[PDB]
This record gives sequence, C-alpha cells and structure tokens, in this order.
Amino acid sequence: ACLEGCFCPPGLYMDERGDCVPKAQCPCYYDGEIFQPEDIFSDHHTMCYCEDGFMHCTM
Amino acid sequence: SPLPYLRNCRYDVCSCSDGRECLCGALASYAAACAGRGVRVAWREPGRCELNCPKGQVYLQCGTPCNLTCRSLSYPDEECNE
Repeated sequence: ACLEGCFCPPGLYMDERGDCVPKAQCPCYYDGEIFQPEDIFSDHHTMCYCEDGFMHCTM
Repeated sequence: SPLPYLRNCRYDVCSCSDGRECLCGALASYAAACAGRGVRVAWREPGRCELNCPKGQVYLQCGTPCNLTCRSLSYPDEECNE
C-alpha cells in the first residue's frame, strides 16, 4: 500500500547502517552474502559481479 | 619477521580488483601479529587508511571491549577477560 513512516528522497536508497545512499554504493545480497559495490567474483565456470545494487551473473 | 608480510602484499595489490583496501588489509596483517606479541603500532593516517568510525563513535587505538555494549550492564557479574 501507500504507507506512512520515515523515508528519504527518491535519489537515495536505504543502507543497512541507518544512513541511506545513492545506488552507486548500494551493496548486493547474492545468496544472502552482502557484497560490496565493486566485487568481481567467480568460480571456475560462473562469472559474477556487483555493479550498482544488482548482481550481474553469467556462465 | 616482516619479510613475508611484505611478500604477501605485492601478491595482493597487483592481483585484486581494488588495491586500496588490499593494501590496508595486508599492513594490518602485520600489526595484528606485532600486537599479538606485545607491540602496538600507530600506523593510521588520512592517507594510510584510517577507518571512518560513524559520528556516534570515535577512533581508538587500545581500549576495553567490556564496558561498551548495553548488554554489559544487564549482565555485569560476567567476567570480561579480554
């Protein structure tokens, strides 16, 4: 619904530490694991990175 | 002996995605061993990776993690041999 509470402006998104930040340093939550805004990351076969909040995986 | 902790830096700074924190997580690997034997070092600068404690907190070199958390006052009789 259209709820009531404490938000921050649309350019800013909520971070875990109470502050809210733009989507540049908004971490990724792949498989529960909290990855930093720039984390290149791969097993042998898969290839994944965190750009701006989303986790871009490939194969 | 520092010579390996130097050898492990040059393999980390050239290999990882961001050599900023790879540097400052390798220098701490040495201070954390110097401190495990008795020697504390003051190696933090605005250039050499001083961490940003939030506005509520302040940086501190050698302190007591016993009278910090609010859970301590609820269970004071417990020992803190830290």
